[PDB]
Amino acid sequence: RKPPKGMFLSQEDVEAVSANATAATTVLRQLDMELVSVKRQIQNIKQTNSALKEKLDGGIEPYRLPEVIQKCNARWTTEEQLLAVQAIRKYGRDFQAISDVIGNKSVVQVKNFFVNYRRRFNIDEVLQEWEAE
Amino acid sequence: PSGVEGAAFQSRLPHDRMTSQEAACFPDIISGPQQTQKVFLFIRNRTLQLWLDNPKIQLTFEATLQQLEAPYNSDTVLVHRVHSYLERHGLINFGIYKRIKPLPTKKTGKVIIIGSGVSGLAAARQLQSFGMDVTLLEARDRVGGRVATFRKGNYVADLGAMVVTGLGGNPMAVVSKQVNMELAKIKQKCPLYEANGQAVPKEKDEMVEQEFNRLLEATSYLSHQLDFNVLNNKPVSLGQALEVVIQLQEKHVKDEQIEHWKKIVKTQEELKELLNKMVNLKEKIKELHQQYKEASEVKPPRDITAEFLVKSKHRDLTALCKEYDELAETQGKLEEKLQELEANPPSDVYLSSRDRQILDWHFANLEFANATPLSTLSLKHWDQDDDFEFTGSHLTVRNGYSCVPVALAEGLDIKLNTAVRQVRYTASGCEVIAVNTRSTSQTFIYKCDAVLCTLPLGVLKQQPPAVQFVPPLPEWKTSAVQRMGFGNLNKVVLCFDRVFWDPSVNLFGHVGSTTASRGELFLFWNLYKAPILLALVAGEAAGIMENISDDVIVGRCLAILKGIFGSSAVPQPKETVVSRWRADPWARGSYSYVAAGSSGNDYDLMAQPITPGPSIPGAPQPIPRLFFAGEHTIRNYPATVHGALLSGLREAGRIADQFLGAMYTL
Ligand SMILES: Cc1cc2nc3c(=O)[nH]c(=O)nc-3n(C[C@H](O)[C@H](O)[C@H](O)COP(=O)(O)OP(=O)(O)OC[C@H]3O[C@@H](n4cnc5c(N)ncnc54)[C@H](O)[C@@H]3O)c2cc1C
Ligand SMILES: CCOCc1cccc(NC(=O)c2cc3sccc3n2C)c1COc1ccc(OC[C@@H]2CCNC2)cc1
Repeated sequence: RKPPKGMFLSQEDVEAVSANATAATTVLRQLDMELVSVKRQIQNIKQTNSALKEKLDGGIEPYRLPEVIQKCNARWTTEEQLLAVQAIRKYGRDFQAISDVIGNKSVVQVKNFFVNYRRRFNIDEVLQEWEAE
Repeated sequence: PSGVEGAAFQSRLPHDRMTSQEAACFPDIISGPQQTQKVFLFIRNRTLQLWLDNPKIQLTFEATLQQLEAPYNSDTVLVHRVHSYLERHGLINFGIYKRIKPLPTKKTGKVIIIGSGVSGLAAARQLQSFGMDVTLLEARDRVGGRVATFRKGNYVADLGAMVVTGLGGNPMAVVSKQVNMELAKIKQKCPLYEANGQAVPKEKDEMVEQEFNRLLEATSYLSHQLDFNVLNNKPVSLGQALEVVIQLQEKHVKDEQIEHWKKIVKTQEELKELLNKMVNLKEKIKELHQQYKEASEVKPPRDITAEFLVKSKHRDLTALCKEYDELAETQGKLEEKLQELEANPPSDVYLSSRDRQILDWHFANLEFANATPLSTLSLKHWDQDDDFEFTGSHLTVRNGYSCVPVALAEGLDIKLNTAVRQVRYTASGCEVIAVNTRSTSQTFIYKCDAVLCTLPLGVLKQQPPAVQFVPPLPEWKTSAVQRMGFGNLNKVVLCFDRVFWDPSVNLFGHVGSTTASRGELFLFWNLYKAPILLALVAGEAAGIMENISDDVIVGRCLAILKGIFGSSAVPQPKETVVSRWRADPWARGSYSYVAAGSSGNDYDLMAQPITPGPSIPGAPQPIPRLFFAGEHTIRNYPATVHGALLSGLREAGRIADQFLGAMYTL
């Protein structure tokens, strides 16, 4: 009920080979054409690829810059809230993109910077012009 | 298989079962209780055993009964019925034996047998054994028919039947004990030597052989489970199926290639959008970089908007480059995944070139086994007789296979050189017309109660007919002969001064250079004690080789087997002979095969004897007057000598049962 080895025989193809006398040759030949077809598609895409692979030479290494090493500080001097409200003016609710620009405040002390110095800094009023655009 | 049951196997009968024939002969037993048919079975294959342990003498009914024992020897009328059943159909007391009880003084009834082929010799020999007078009519100047040995000096090589196929369940296992038959053994290993003349490596041999075999069972799949049978309202032959499974396999190899390269590209352009997004990520890493550093070259002190700008743009480089790096590693996990997808290419071709002329060699000797091109063989039925093939291994006959028929012809009147041109049968009797084949004007008229026709199926297909039947044979027979196949295969026997070949190998092959010539002298045979080599021409080559000269055929021989063993390493043969069987008027071919559109049933149809019409309209319908034996008759043992003599035996039994009556049906 099964082919003896890794040979494949089942109805749907045998009628395609028996449809006429040349069905065999016409069924393998356009398969050969569809083979060399995509093959030239390959070598084409390879050759386009190597071009911009050349465009990526050197990596970004000249544009990398040393990472800042710091320890998180408990309190605030006056500058990093002036930094903070500007950062949320450009950014809003993305906090690890604020915690980084301040840099001496890790992630979670930026969010309790959203409910205390507030109507003083008028934060929900600066939050919706990051929402307008 | 031993015991009283080993006789049942060796005699081609079941042990625990009861055949349809003995059912017809012993209906009381088969319809009766289980126990009585059990004891009958025992009695049957027991007397079988006694005949099989000493085939060299007749065993009488008084020879068996005393060697049975209770409660089996209790019922004598039954053991008489079984013994008188078996000798009648030739299961016991057949072939060549010395009969203790001299024959009847006067014969009863008359039959003439057409042709001295082994089937005719068996029929006539046992009909004489039954107390009938028989005469045999041969067109040839010799007996044996399609068993023909060439004998010159010490050089014997058979151009006809050569090997016995197994001794297990072979009727000729007993005749090999009856006549002096030294049965040697062929050796299965065949080296294949290419057209260059040097052998094919072993790995290629194994590869192509298992591939071949698996194409065969592929065809079997096509017939049985897919019912791929008719095409264009015409039956399919295993040649056509072989080429369609070959085509399907090549097709697959292609579409798995395409399935492979499709996914190498479809992971490859999935690298495109990514490193395009890398180039137009990088350029803005640059733009934003000089933005940041031009911001940081504003020198302190600063108002918090400028410090904001430098530290914000600093984060904008320090979250941008990370989305360069992580997808330099996402890139980095794509682009090195194309060289192992390259490193596992599917096979370039399903099958290559030179190996096709090897697998063509296998196809060739398949066309040899069946004596016909694979284009002609019925796909469904060509192997139908494979279930009945014997056990043990194939044995050659070194002193020649003609020793058995000449042994049978002892004691019978064979009239040689008389060719039957007309067979004439009606309700009152039969008369056949013969012609002396040397002086063709001399005509002979024989009259008898029945005729048995051993004529090879080729001569029955002959048109315009070589043997006329009056009245003509009925349509159901003539069309069965028309649709039956008759093949052709031929042998070239070459006789040298001594052996330049390997004595260890009994047979060695040579691959042809094209599909068309694949049957042309593809294998050679060293089976004989003299410096005899013989090469086989088969397939569609055999039909073309007959009408060309002998010296060019031996020329192609010596040409082939020079490059095999070296140019000077061969002599040129003392004398050679080639067979042409299809050109033989008393053969018109080699042996039969089931053709596309034919089946095993046709064999059955060709066994059925022919009754004439009533002589006077209004008369009781007459007795069957015309019977048929030969290899083309026995269904599940066709195209063999054992099948032939089996047919002859059974219709000796049928002739006898009709004109001598059956006293074993009480
Ligand atoms: C090359 C070859 C190799 C073979 N090898 C084997 C083998 O290895 N093993 C095996 O088992 N079988 C083999 N066979 C087949 C086997 O030889 C036959 O099946 C068997 O011998 C045929 O016996 P037969 O009596 O049925 O036919 P035949 O032997 O042909 O008997 C028919 C007889 O009738 C005679 N006759 C024909 N026309 C007329 C006429 N018009 N008037 C009067 N008489 C006529 C013929 O001369 C012939 O003698 C081989 C056959 C061939 C051709
Ligand atoms: C088992 C492989 O042995 C190879 C070999 C070596 C030497 C001689 C022969 N074999 C022979 O020389 C040989 C044996 C027999 S029986 C009828 C023909 C014939 N031939 C040519 C063989 C192959 O044996 C067979 C060949 C053909 C065959 O045909 C199957 C029957 C016959 C027609 N209908 C199905 C059966 C066995």
